[PDB]
Amino acid sequence: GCRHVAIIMDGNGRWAKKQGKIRAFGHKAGAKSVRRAVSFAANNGIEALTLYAFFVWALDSEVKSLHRHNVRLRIIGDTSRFNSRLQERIRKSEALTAGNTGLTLNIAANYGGRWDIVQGVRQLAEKVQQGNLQPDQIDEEMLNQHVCMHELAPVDLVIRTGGEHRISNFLLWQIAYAELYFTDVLWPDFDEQDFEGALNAFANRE
Amino acid sequence: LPAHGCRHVAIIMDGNGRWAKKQGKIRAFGHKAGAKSVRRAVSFAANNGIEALTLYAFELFVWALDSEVKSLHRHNVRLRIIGDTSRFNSRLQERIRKSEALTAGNTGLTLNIAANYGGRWDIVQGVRQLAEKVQQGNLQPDQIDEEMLNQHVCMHELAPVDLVIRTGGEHRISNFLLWQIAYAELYFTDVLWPDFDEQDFEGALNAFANRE
Repeated sequence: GCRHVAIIMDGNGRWAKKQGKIRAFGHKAGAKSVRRAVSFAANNGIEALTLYAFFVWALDSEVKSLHRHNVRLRIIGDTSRFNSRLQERIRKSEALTAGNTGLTLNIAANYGGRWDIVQGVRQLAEKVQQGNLQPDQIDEEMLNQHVCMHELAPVDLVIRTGGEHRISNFLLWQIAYAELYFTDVLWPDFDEQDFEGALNAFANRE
Repeated sequence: LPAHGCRHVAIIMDGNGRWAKKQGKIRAFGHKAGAKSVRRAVSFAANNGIEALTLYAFELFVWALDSEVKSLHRHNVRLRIIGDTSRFNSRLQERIRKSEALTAGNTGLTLNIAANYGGRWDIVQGVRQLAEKVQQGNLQPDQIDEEMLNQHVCMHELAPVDLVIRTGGEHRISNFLLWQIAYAELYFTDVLWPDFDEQDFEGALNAFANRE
């Protein structure tokens, strides 16, 4: 009954080094593993897939395919300091797919869980400053409404590949009740079997 | 300073109910065994250089506060209650006040007991404090950053949480610490809280040391 999976994709670098290859080769294999995880999620009725790299062209090449697959693409994180061209391509890719009803694919870029919260806080603070909001009126529901992804199903499952047992300032507010699944498998090795293994762990919690 | 490199440990103490059920006893017996395991873990932490231990109990809190406080004070433990205590009757609130004041000067372990606590709530009360200052005119919206919000959430004056331990088999935070665990090692063991002892605790610390 897994609706929203988030994944910390760790291990690209150690994978390259184990293969006796340069760091870039690990990334090439990482992108493959992303494609395969995105397909797996859409094929298995998962509503949202949120990915954290722990892109310049990765966007422009892959977007039309995602669109045709009825995938809704979103970038979460601080894109404000990205160059204005890349910001505009992100913007276009988002608007192109915004009406799609299949898998929502969130890519975290220059994202942090504390930053995420702070952005919502600044918004509420702005409302307070202009008299439209009393301090004592602020509650979890309200703050929940201006942290990223508040319009999607709650994060059910966090997967972290690569062996570390940490959130590392990924989603924080959102993972309050999420199943947390850690595997030593390196991200480029992470396949459909590993993904399903994580999904069952969620299943066997309940 | 200590070799395991762990300053602040937080524990979700789960499994009292299952423990009791395994032995054909009602829940209250698991709670009794669990209290014993709290004392044992407080002692272990104090004797192993840990600066702060933070416990999440996953009206009975009343009894505990009474009997345990004197023992804590005599072990030079500094007791703090984190969580929404405004809801409590003015007399339980009072016992909390006195317990804190009595042990505030203590230089050993700082023991934080989470009562009516939630991670999101913790964040929200910090945001209200900032909203207050905004409304007063003292604070500008765009001056709010992470470091500032950090200074308004529970336990900001103590070392960051290095290690979260959850006993009892589940692999989730359950709205325990959220802001504060951004960088913490997360350690899950199947051991039920009443059975969780010094070697289990030592095992978790060693795992933290080795995975750093």
